[PDB]
Amino acid sequence: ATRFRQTRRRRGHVSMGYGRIGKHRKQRGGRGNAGGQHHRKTWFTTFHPDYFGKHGMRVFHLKANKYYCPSINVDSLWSLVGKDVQAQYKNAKVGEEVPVIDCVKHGYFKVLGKGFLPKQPVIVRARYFSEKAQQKIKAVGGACELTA
Amino acid sequence: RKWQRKTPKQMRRFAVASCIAASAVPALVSARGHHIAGVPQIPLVVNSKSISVI
Amino acid sequence: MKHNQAVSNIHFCKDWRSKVHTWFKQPFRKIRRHQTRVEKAKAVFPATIKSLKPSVHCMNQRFNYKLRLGRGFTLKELRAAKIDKNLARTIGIAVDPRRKESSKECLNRNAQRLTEYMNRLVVLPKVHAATAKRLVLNKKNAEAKTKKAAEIKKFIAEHNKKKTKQFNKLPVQQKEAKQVLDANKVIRLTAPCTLETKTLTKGMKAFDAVAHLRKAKNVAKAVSGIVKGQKK
Amino acid sequence: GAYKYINALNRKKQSDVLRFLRRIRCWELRHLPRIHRVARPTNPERARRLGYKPKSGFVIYSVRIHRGNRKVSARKGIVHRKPACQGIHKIKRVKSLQAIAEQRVGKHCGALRVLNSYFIGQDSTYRFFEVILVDPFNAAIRNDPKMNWICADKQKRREARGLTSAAKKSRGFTGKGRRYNKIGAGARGNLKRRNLLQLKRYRS
Amino acid sequence: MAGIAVGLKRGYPVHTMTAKRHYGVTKRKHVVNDVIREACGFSAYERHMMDLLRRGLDKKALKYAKKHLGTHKRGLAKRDEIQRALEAI
RNA sequence: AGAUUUGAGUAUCGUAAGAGGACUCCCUUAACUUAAGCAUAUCAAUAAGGGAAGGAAGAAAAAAUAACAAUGAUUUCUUAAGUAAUGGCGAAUGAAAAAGAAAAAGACCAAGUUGAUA
RNA sequence: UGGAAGUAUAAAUCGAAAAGGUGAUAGUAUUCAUCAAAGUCUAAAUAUUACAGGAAAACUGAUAGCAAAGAAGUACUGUGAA
RNA sequence: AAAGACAUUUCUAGUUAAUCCUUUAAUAAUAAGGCUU
Repeated sequence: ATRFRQTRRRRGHVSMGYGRIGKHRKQRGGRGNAGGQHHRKTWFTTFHPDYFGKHGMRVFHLKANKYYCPSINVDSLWSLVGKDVQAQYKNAKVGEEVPVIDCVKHGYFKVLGKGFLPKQPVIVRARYFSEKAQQKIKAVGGACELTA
Repeated sequence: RKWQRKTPKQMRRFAVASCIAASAVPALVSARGHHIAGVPQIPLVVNSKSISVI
Repeated sequence: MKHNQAVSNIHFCKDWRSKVHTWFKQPFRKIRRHQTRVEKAKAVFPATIKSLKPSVHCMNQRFNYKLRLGRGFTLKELRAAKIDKNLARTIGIAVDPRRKESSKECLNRNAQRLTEYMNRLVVLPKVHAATAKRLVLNKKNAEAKTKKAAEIKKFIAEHNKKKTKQFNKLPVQQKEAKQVLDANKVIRLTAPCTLETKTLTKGMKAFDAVAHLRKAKNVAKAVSGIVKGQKK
Repeated sequence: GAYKYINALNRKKQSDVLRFLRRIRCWELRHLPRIHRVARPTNPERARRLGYKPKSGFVIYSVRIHRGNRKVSARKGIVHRKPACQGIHKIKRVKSLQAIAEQRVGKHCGALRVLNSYFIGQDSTYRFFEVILVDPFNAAIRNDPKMNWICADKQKRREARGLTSAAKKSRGFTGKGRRYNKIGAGARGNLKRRNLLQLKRYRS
Repeated sequence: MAGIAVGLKRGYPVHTMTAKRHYGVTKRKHVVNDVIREACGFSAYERHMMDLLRRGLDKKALKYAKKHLGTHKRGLAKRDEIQRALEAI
């Protein structure tokens, strides 16, 4: 909407809100990120202090698929199967059927342990497990299963 | 130039629902400039057997 | 630049105005392709099938739990399904001798796909006239096949209570033709998945998943020390 | 057969026999015109491999080219350029001499189609190639199914568009994979596709 | 239940199945090699390499071969081939 | 004398040339400009010059990816991604596999073999 | 070239094979995996501001829209390119 | 020594070997690259 721009409220004002002393000239210190080490150094220090330099080792061809590992906390495990299934097997124990939460089927590979688990046995199947994730699962009466 | 615009689907469905609802209010329909003073019901529905012969 | 902003990285310093591609032909590609699809649906009528494709696993561990349509069945999958590789290309089956047999599970999964397709397949005679040899030979062996099918019915009756054909017969018969556009939409890649339930035992309860992960990791990093020690 | 020995024998180019024969041929080609026709290939085994057949419509033309490198064509070696583009010597041609020789023969015989070419010999000055040419309007060429692709309109002056083996190598078509990421289906066509700024009808 | 995603014994439990075909020559290819070698002889660098090998400088012969053939494996095979020619005489 | 090889003149039947070049495949070492100067860099397969094509062209059937529960000619689109990387490591430049789709199709020469050989 | 102890091309010299190439940190060794170069063709999906024939338009409406709504690349200028 | 479906991990002491991270199929000795100063 060009009728709501500031250009429609500065018609009649000579300089269009750019000043009479310091005009609206072509450049205001260079083009792009020019002068990052000479006259815009105070801007780069203030707002991007680690812009200039090197840090870390180069990876000549990065295989970003190897670092792909979605994670789910223990507190979010039961939401994969829903609260209806969770309440159905609320009084399960050793010996009878216990729901299996296949994280890989839902796109989660590693199970991290954060937050609390409802006090029901559960079988958690995933590729990797955190240390506290296995402790919290076992303390609730469940089991940890490996995949792939 | 950008000729066509985007709108989220659920916002379009929200707007359509609020437009079907407003068509069942005779005060809003008449205020839009429609002559509905003689219709029986403003949610006017006709039999499907009558439409089949038209 | 003034105040707090990101460092701008815009690659417009070249001539982008001659590099601009506009999609004003998008609404008409849909019409052009759909119309060409319909004319493709005729001419080759029935079965404008996009060829039966195998069930293959997506590459890399990021995707390997998913199945997707490959390109062409391997020669072993056709041999296992008892299909001639020369006839396969003419009855709407994709063939790919470039693909190597990856696993037994792949061989069995994609041999079952061909078996299901061959049962759902109806091949019309090469000559429409009723005096064609295949229609003639169908009547000729119809008497003999009745006794041939007698023991096969009881073959699957007592046991279920290498002599295996090199090639199965093509299903050739005269029928009212119904056109399905794609056979990959009839034969699913995988069955729908429901909630899995398992019996909780003390054996699974005591399993230490983290310890096995660390041991597998530590054993992998310990092969370096073995080689250095052996050379010492 | 007999051509399995000739192929094996042709790999011993430093042998006394092949050096002697190449010495006699190179002397002869120094006095004959630059582009001239030869009755039969002087390396028949290599010609057969590249597509030559002893049938009517297949001809062999010998081309002599000046090997080495030439200066940048600037008057008195003077260029009004920045020091980055101020070099005169040591700048090499992108196109090989074989591709350049094929294009000189093709322009000389514009009514024929350049099939392929191979290496005959060289001395301190010249390099000698032999170019296989096909007549697209011969009855024999047109009536066979395995060669009448050369009778297509798009095959006119093949080597000038970069379709022969020697001209295609200079285009970068010497392999496949990540080594040739910029020569996918044409280096210039690939570059344009990567530069396209796709502006959809509905964009955010 | 599935294996393990870490270690040498890594992967889902399946029955993985390809043959390693060898691209080689036949017995007749030795006849063609000797016929051509008889007719053509030895190159200038092969004759120089032979002189070093008859003097016992087998390391210098390899360094000479590597200089002309450009690969350590290629130079080693050429050194073996020239030696086999010397013992024939 | 005769048998070949190579090279010519003539006759007959044909072929190339020029126009056009928006899109297509290439050759050639521009500079203005940006870097708040400037010399590498950038502008930039960009301008101009030159060659060759068709209704499309180019490419196309692995001396290819990958390290997987593995894929499978080429092209084009989406995503990867302004990412890995390059760079007075400054200004700036900058992909590809995997994954999702449109469309799909594989065939020959050479070499080898058969020679009362055609 | 993004390709970084060399991604691709070319030139000078050199130059393989009882095959071998690649796994982008140079080197050598042993395994592993995957391909098998140095000849050719190949429809379809793709591009198009030449030109020709059509249809549209939140476009311009005679200083606007093409330079040109009339005998417009015309009248007129220049030795010529223009 | 204690838990483990018709294998394998844990704790304890003795030993021997390797040990700041990377060069992306696995290792090795050179080489190079990272981190702190």
